[PDB]
Amino acid sequence: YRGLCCGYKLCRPC
Amino acid sequence: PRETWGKKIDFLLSVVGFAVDLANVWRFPYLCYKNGGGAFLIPYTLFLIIAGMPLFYMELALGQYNREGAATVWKICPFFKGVGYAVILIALYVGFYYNVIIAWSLYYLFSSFTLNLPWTDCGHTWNSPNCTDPKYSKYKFTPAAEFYERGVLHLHESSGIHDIGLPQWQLLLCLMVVVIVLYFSLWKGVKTSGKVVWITATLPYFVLFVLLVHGVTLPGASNGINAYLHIDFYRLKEATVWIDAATQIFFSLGAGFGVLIAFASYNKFDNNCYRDALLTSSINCITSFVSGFAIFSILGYMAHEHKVNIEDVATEGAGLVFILYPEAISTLSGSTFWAVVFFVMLLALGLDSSMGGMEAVITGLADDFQVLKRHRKLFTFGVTFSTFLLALFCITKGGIYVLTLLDTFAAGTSILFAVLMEAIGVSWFYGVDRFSNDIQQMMGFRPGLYWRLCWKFVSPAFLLFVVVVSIINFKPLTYDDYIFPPWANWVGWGIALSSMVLVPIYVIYKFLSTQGSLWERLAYGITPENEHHLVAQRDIRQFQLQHWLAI
Ligand SMILES: [Cl-]
Ligand code: NA
Ligand code: NA
Repeated sequence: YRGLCCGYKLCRPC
Repeated sequence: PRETWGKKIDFLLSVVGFAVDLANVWRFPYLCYKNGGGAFLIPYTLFLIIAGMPLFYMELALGQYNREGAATVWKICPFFKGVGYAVILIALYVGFYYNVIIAWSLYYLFSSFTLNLPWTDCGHTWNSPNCTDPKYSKYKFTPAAEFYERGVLHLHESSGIHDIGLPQWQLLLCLMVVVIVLYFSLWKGVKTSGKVVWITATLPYFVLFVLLVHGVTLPGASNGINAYLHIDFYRLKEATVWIDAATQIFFSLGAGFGVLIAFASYNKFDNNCYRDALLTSSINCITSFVSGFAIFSILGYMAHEHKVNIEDVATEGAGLVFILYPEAISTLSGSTFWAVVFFVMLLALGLDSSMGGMEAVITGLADDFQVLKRHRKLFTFGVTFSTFLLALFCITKGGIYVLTLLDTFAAGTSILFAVLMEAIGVSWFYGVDRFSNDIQQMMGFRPGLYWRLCWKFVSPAFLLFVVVVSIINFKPLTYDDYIFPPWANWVGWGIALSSMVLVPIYVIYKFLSTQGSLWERLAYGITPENEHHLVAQRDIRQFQLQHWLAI
């Protein structure tokens, strides 16, 4: 998705 | 001698338990709903067929034939032993912060043994003066949102990563229980670890069935289900939809993380692992699709309650599980039975994945040093105690800032790079033709043309597409409305580079230690350890063009 950065186990608003 | 699984069913429940975790619940249904609805399953099922299963099949057959862990399995290509040390260190990094997430679930389970849930009113000592009785996903002044960031995390007392403070004693005590449970379930090998998964790998399925039966009865549940399985075929014209399914497949199967190779090393030699690769890969993906029905039943119920649209309620992990579900639970009749069963399911989901990751370090390292293999109880104490000590940074007042930094850089580009190098060595340097001769040695049937083509051309190309994309689509660290200082990004890249730099380093050490001519030191490092006698006979397979043209 656009505007959401996801890493392994959690996603943050970038 | 080497121990083996007590029963065949023990091996199957261990792989399923490690593969299924919170990522199958709090991430996948949100991605499916946001990307294309029912059309998101086309690129998702495609990457499973051509990339998810060939790598799953490859890793299970690697451990069974060689009977070695991740680090020491590279006796076939001695120049690649640095890849094994890269996956061991990465498995240690994840343990420093994944056990903290489990501690949150245990903290919520201990607060559910009452007739008044803590997250229902605005009259406690952790409440801001502006707490209001209940985009609903961004409001931070609700009873459920004030119990997570001000009652458990204690985030309001930290100003950033430059001042984190002392660990919280309530969260410290919950972390102690998790580590003690982890130690006693791993200190005796697989004779004890194979019985723990009889409960933890099956309990979430029992709860999920009960949650699904009751979920479809609540008012507004049909609206959430209809919006979950809508079809939008014009969303496949965007490149981001295909990248979203590519990263989900690789990170939700966990193939190449060093765990599956350790589990298969205790299997019998004649065991049929081709059947196991297809069965366990499908259960993981079917579980994700089924779980979306239960989640969107609650989301539709919440949207009907607040008289808003389904687009204003949908959330992702750590905001849907700890801030959203407790709010909907607090109105479901009993409101205490539902609270207990929900957080029991989360504990069963995460405990199997923590056990699998820690076994990849004990099995991998005990097979490198023989002294460690002779002291299993003392070595297991060292690994768990170090995890507990180094996880004290993530339970501080500013603990979520440290946890965010570790989550981005421990895995990602580093783990994608190590798996890419592992596939290159097995398929090309070792030889696909040799690999298929070993599978026929145990089972009696050769894999086939489709499997041989996916191991040598398709899987390496798929991995390379995800490595390049990850670097290009990188943004500086942030959390909510907090922007990390610039130096915090340099520290993050140092953690990621620590695992990656190990691969080139071992090549230099291996070359500079062995003696011989310039073209002799090169031949020893590419020949399997059990075939070193033919190096001096001037007949090396890898030195002829016919070897590299095999399909
Ligand atoms: Cl998934
Ligand atoms: Na799990
Ligand atoms: Na998974």
